[PDB]
Amino acid sequence: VRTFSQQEMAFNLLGLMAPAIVNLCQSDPVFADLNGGLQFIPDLKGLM
Amino acid sequence: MNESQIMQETIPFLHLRKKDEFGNW
Repeated sequence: VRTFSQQEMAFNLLGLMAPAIVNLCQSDPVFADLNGGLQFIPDLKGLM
Repeated sequence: MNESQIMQETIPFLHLRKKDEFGNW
């Protein structure tokens, strides 16, 4: 699974800022799982 | 993981749910 550096996660965010996605929002709200796929680690609390 | 691709009677008016592995009711 992936964890991100700051610089990366900023890049990712600016992504939803891109003209492409912006127009999606203007018609319909956008969900953006920018989680490193950690959704699949159950009991993450416990793991760590 | 993707129910929408794979699949493209009755439920009671009062039920209890339980949690999916992916925290779903």
